[PDB]
Amino acid sequence: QFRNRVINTKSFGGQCRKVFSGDGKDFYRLSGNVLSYTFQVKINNDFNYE
Amino acid sequence: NSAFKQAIQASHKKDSSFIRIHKVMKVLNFTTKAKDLHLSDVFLKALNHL
Repeated sequence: QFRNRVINTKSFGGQCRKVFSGDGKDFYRLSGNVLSYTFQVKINNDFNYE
Repeated sequence: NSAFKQAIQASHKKDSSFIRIHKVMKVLNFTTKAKDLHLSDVFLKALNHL
């Protein structure tokens, strides 16, 4: 199970670290700490009918 | 007097189909500048704390 909030992932550190998500097509502000946050999609489909 | 009739028919039908597709579409390419690259602030920090 995922448990409760441990890291402050919205600590911006005074930076204006915009990222454009091509997926959501919107500008988002990353926290100062996060090493990367990226939006490339992967879609991984198993059908198995018998 | 005796009469005998027998008719037997059997059919076995076997079918298999296989398709593998592997498209790789490039839409963009880049070259990074050789010199005076602008390091990621978080990377610049990580280096400064070494």
